[PDB]
Amino acid sequence: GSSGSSGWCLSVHQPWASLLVRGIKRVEGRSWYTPHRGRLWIAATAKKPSPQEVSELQATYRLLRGKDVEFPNDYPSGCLLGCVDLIDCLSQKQFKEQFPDISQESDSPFVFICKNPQEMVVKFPIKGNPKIWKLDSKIHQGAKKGLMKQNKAV
Repeated sequence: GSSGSSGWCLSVHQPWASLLVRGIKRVEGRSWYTPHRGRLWIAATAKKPSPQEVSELQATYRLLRGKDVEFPNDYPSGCLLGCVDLIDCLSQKQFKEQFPDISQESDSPFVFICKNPQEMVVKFPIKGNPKIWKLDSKIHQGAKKGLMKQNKAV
């Protein structure tokens, strides 16, 4: 019937986190389901991406989307990167069923399909969480502003 059209933010574990707002990860892995459909800000958790996951994922995705993929210069932590439009959230079953091309991209039971990945120009000192949490009134705006400019790639 109705839902809070507020700017929510879902933290992610790098590098994936960045890969999302970058345009490589069009899906999110979570052990829970979120009927939230619309805009969802992606933030990089406090965890740091290992040199094994980045190097591996870099080559892994390169063959999943194309060696001509993109990749960030670094991977920050505890800051808002960008945002992704959550189209739908399928499960290990539906996800692959409909999106069998990215059935491996995620392992979680409930995959959150996102699109229009954009990385904000300015990051804010925020804390991530394994679940969905309403952004800070002050952050909401700033985040909407950081979308004034993008990298040279896009």
